Amino acid sequence: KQQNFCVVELLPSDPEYNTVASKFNQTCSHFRIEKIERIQNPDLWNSYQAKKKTMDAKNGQTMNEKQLFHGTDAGSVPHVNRNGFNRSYAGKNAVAYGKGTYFAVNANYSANDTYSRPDANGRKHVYYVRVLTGIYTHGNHSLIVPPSKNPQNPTDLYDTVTDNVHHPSLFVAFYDYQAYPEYLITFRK
Ligand SMILES: Cc1ccc2c(=O)[nH]c(CSc3ncccn3)nc2c1C
Repeated sequence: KQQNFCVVELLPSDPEYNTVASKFNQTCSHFRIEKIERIQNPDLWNSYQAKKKTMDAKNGQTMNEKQLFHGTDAGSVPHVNRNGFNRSYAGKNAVAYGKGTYFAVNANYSANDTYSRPDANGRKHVYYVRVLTGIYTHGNHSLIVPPSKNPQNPTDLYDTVTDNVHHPSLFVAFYDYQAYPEYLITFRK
């Protein structure tokens, strides 16, 4: 499957725009939003929804999905809109909590120039992503996949890892189709 996509601009009058902007402005109200775009990728959406169905059927009462932030440079925007946050993604970091893609609870973390690098025109880019966090544990630098939940069953693993299990600020996703880049926020200092 090709995973062809379309990019649709949201009007400030749309209730979806106010929902996205309000969440972004909880920690980044000092920045100015230029535009919010919706990413429409049917094959990526279908593979994401299939993984969500499998996760919902095994985790009981757990609310398996969260909406998190991810800053990236302008050059990565066409790669993310097509493939999401896969193995070939340039922003795959091997840092403190494992080798995978990092997502922030608060936009201010993603709004750092190291993550959302300003382009030639001074525009910064942060995605508002649907992430299947599921059941998570504390991460470590050696991880390339999540740890096993039970030492007796090394087959059943955690869904993601975090920096702090009871008060998280970050999540690390290790698999393809575990995150959908629904909205793209373009803003400046
Ligand atoms: C802890 C954390 C929290 C948020 C982000 C984030 O929002 N982004 C990235 C990498 S984004 C990228 N990396 C390289 C080239 C182009 N884009 N790391 C992050 C990290 C390491």
